[PDB]
Amino acid sequence: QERSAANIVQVFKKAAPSPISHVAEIRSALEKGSRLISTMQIKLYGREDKGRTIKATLPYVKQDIPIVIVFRALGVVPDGEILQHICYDENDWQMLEMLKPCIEEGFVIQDKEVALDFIGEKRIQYAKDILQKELLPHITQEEGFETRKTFFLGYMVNRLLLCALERKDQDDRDHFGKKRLDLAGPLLANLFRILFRKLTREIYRYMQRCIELAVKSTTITSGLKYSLATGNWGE
Amino acid sequence: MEDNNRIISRLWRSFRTVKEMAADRGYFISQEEMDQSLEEFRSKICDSMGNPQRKLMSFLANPTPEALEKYSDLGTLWVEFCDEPSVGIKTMRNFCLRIQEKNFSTGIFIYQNNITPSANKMIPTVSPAIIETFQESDLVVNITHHELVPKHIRLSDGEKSQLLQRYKLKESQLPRIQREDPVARYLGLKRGQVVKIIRRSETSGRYASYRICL
Amino acid sequence: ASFRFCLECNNMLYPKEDKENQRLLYSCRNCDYTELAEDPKVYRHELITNIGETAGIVDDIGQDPTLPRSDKECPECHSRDCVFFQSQQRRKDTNMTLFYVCLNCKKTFRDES
Amino acid sequence: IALDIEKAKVIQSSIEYTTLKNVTSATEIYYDPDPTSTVIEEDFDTVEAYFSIQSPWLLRLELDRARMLDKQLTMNQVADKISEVFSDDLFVMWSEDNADKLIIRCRVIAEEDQMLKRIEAHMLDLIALRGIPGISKVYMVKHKVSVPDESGEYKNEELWALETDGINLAEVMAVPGVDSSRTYSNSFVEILSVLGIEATRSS
Amino acid sequence: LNDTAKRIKPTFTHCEIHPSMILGVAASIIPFPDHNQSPRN
Amino acid sequence: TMKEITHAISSAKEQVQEIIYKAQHNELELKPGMTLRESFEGEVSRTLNDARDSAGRSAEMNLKDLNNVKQMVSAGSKGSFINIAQMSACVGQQMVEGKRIAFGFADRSLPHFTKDDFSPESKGFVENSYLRGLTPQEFFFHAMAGREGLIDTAVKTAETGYIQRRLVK
Amino acid sequence: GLVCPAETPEGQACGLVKNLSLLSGISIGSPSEPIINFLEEWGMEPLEDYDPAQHTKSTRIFVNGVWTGIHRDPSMLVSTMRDLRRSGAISPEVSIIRDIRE
Ligand SMILES: [Zn+2]
Ligand SMILES: [Zn+2]
Repeated sequence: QERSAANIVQVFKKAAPSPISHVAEIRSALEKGSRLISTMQIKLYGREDKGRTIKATLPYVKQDIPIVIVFRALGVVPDGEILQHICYDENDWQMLEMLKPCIEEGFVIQDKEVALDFIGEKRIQYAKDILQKELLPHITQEEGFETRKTFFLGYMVNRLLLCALERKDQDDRDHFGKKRLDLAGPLLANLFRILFRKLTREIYRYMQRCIELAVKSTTITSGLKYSLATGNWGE
Repeated sequence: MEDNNRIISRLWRSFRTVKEMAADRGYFISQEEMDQSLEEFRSKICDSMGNPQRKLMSFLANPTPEALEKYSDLGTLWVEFCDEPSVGIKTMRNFCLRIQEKNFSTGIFIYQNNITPSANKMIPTVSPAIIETFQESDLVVNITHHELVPKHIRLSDGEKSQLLQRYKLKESQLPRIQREDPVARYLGLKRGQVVKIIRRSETSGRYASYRICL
Repeated sequence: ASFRFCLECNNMLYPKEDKENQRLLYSCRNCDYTELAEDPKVYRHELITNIGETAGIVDDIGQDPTLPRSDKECPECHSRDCVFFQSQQRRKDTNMTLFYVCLNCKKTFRDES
Repeated sequence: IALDIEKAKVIQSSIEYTTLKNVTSATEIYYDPDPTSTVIEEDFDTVEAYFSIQSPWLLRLELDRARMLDKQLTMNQVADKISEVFSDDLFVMWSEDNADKLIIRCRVIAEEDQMLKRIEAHMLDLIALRGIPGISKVYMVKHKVSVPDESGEYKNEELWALETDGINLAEVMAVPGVDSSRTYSNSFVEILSVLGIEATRSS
Repeated sequence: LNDTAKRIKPTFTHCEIHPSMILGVAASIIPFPDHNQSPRN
Repeated sequence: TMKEITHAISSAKEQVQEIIYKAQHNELELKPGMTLRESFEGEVSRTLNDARDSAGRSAEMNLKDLNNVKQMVSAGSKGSFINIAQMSACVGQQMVEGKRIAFGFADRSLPHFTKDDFSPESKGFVENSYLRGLTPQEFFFHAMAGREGLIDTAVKTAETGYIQRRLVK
Repeated sequence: GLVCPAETPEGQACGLVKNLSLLSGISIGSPSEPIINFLEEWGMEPLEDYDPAQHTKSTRIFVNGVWTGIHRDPSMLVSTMRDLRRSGAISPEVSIIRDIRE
């Protein structure tokens, strides 16, 4: 079973009839461990004309958020320390220009407090959570690595414009190299989890009857069978 | 000459069209009265420098010797112009009354850009008579003169009550045409009138179709 | 060029006019800091680009086998082992001239005529 | 006018909607507060020669040469239009087609650097120079049209014809030089609403 | 130089083990697939 | 004849190299209504096409009135010039969506080529005849062209029928 | 190279069903660290402290879609790991791509 690989930088132009100009995406999943299937969407409204914001989509967030806040929300509030990460050439006025209107957007939030706030003390605390378990979940969910991702989020918005400025073509959607193939071994995983997780909460039910062996090891036998027999993976 | 020499030249083709339309409808006009060259037109409704006074363009016309034979009660027509690129409820009464007394039956105001919603809400306020509104930029070229546009013709309630009888048709069973159709307007059709179409046919030579105006 | 921002509250620099003295000043709208203008140029648009054709050419651009070999001769060391290509500006309106670079100088001489 | 080669063009360039955006190679906004000298060398003269028989904001434009040679235009013309577009609230100056550097200076007449940026687009995307709108590319063609010679017999009498790459009718009908008795847009959708259900069918 | 019968032939870093290895089971059994209209193969 | 053809492809190759040189110098004009790139295309296509077109025609008049394949073309019972051509002379240039083989690999047709190679052996021109047995590259391109055919042939087959059903109903 | 061009079902899904070539193979899963180490022990100044202007042509390296810092002159660092693999101490299955043009 073929499937567009994950953890890679792409960029797509989106048709004249649409409030969005171009967009870049990146599918992320832990190479070893659960394998979450939540993708990061860093859109770019305002077509290649109209008077051009930059918003990105996060898991559980209703609307989309403007990149600026995301920097201050990480731990970098001042400029030039930000372009440090984005641009690797102070003499690239073109790129820089585009960004101007955007800084003004977030100009209304001048610190980390409100930054982690606007995402609707309880939420701010929750905000952190959404950065260690939702924000770019691959790479690692440890703690003291905040810095690196900032350089990433800079390298992305970069790769973006590099196309949005007709310097690099739109990413070849069917460039097989950026496609993987889940053979037998891999399949028995994403399938298993769905099961074992129902097995997890099954042994939870027996303990929720014990007003004080039992495990019918056929559900892991018959479950597997169902799929392989018919062709219906998911439980 | 500047670029105002042309702002007359266009208003003129738009003019000439009206004429043609007035004559095709079934009215009086001398071939000369239609062939009033752009030259002898300029010097007639212009002041000094080069601005046009429409208040002096309006006129009357009447039913030819023939038209009374097929269409009995076909009244007299009246075309009026205005220099106000946005005419309103006031210069309206100038029209609304002007006909309500003279007693014509056919009003044809030529709004340059547009009449007011407060204004036009007084058109069916002078019945039996009816009034139509035509934008300027839509009358510079007569659409009937076109190659694909075939010559049409109206039909008396006799020739109509015949057609229907001759083919045993129930009106609804007849090909339609929109009331706000460019040609339908041009000939001032009405909900209930028929129109005979005569066009070329690469199989027999000439076919005769008819469209009623719903 | 390499223009600048400003210390204290590290932000973008917006310009303002030095009224009483008639000259251009630059500033900040977060604190108060103000430094004069580095250059009178503020914004440029360019609807018919030409910048980015020379696209990053590290000396190592001679070990990438997927590139063509031309036997011309640079405007300086006068060698005869040069590589080339066309503008990297993916613009449907660009042109198709060849720019050549020599591994023993780094010029940008064309083949045009 | 049938085989009048230049007459074809003479109308072509009078219908094909050309906008400032397709001739501007670049645009910049410098700061020059002195309406009696420039901070530019190759500009000096053009100031001094403007002292014989307002706002501090300057605006310079770098137009493309070959694009001004293609569709053919003149600074005198170009500006003339601009001026009557805005009128009494925008002073503009300009070099002359002869020079080795085309330039266009200008000034106007609570945060101005934001407004004079909104007026950057409205100038580059809401200002047409020549043409009825929506009609880009316009090629020319010589078609084969058989026809009745005066001597009776039918014969080869080819005539030039203009084909477009866009669709506007209401306007391109009343254009000096066409036969608004033969005009035709392939957009049947339009035609029926404009020329009457009949002509639609024909199409 | 060459024979006017055979097929006309038109820094190197790597070589192809053999072009006839890009095929899978199906085409692998077809003799001279380079002489038929490809869509037929 | 197999020789007489060869130098009509060699010369045509140079008649291409000439206009590629004359293009990598901006010494060519944009055919009105088309982009310099599009206008680049416009010539290569009309060059390779006209080459193959006469390439075959050379053999056509070289095949006597007894040649069976010919007979089956005169009779009108199968195939036409084109067919013979692609089997005895030059198959031709391959193409998809109207334009010569794209650049799926960054700035090149295949990795076996030097980047920015605009020549015909890269843009999909099969110079060989079926009788001579195509080269790998050529063999590949050819398929991608045919591949396009089968696509709609498994879509227009019933979509025309869709379009049809409406017309009926 | 990877897939056979001809073998594929007619009609319906056609080209959505591909068969593998003879020489093609799929990866299995090697280890990152024995090369991460091998990097941060040969010239690899960690990403953490970077200066875009001070470090102009710093060749950045990505690992499985992650940015594990940059590196100065890579040319030697490169043709050593690849030679280490050829002897077989870091699985022949890993992929290493250098995009000089960037
Ligand atoms: Zn500050
Ligand atoms: Zn050199």
